[PDB]
Amino acid sequence: LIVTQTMKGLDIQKVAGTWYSLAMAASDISLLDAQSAPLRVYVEELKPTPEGDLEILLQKWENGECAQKKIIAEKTKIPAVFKIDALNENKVLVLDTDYKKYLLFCMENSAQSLACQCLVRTPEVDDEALEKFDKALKALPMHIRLSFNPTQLEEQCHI
Amino acid sequence: LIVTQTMKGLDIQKVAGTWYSLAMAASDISLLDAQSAPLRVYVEELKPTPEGDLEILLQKWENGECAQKKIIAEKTKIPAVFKIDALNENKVLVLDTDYKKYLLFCMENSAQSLACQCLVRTPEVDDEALEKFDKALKALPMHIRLSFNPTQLEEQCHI
Ligand SMILES: CCCCNc1ccc(C(=O)OCCN(C)C)cc1
Ligand SMILES: CCCCNc1ccc(C(=O)OCCN(C)C)cc1
Repeated sequence: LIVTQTMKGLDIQKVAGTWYSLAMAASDISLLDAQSAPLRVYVEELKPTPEGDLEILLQKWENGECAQKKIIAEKTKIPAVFKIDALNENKVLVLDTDYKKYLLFCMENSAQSLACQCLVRTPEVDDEALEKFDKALKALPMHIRLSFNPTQLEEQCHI
Repeated sequence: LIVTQTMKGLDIQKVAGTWYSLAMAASDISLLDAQSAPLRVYVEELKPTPEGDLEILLQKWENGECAQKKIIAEKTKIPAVFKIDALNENKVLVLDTDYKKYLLFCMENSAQSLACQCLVRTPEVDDEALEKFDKALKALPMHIRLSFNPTQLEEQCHI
């Protein structure tokens, strides 16, 4: 209920597969500043379950190393909106996707912390996907933005 | 010779005084990511010498603490262009300023490392100064952008 762009007509099954975290942004610098910042997460693959939950594979820098992680985001009554079981509840929103090239999502908590990423299908700089991302962000109050080049995208934890 | 926007008609004497580093961007993430990143520098005051050199007072996080620093940027034959005596030579460029509200500058080295800041006169979020900054940046290949809120701007090293 900060983010108010969601994608109409979302077919979750078609976001399945390989993704690249091409750009990220967050509402506070410390959500992304360091390599082990809480929301510095690199997406690897999306696996929707037949029941419509979303399994997420990614990487994080945690213990001085690049570690694998698996998250499950459970479906809500809103197709573009999912829920992650954390200590405090955390909504995931799909803002926009064309399935075959890019996907924009944000994660936020119910009571002013927010992070969004531009996911792309391949290790290339997609200018217009980043345009769509920047348009979606201009509303939101972001204070850090990160972008990765094709070299880093082919590296674990984008080193 | 990456940055090709400079300000025509620059009167260096009139940038004198109090500035706030409202936003920064850099060509590589590690130039700004951590609190002690090499180019995470917060500008405090500009002091042009009568001879047209530029003294710069600022703060940096260095030794686990917010430390004062003084730099002098020496004039060149180009009024919007200055030079800092480092190990390797480092050009400072004034892209644009209206003297009384904002100033945009970049620093770069002669052989693909680059950082730019939006300096403002007061601890307020100046939307159009940030617009001008974002327009100036769209050309350049930046990969990290940081923005500070009025609270942090009134704090040493923007904590
Ligand atoms: C279309 C859905 C893409 C969403 N991908 C996501 C990626 C990461 C997260 C997420 O919550 O990661 C941060 C928590 N880590 C540190 C345990 C949540 C969703
Ligand atoms: C209009 C001129 C404003 C320029 N202000 C500047 C601020 C900082 C620097 C600069 O070089 O700072 C980084 C080097 N530190 C870590 C020793 C260079 C110029």
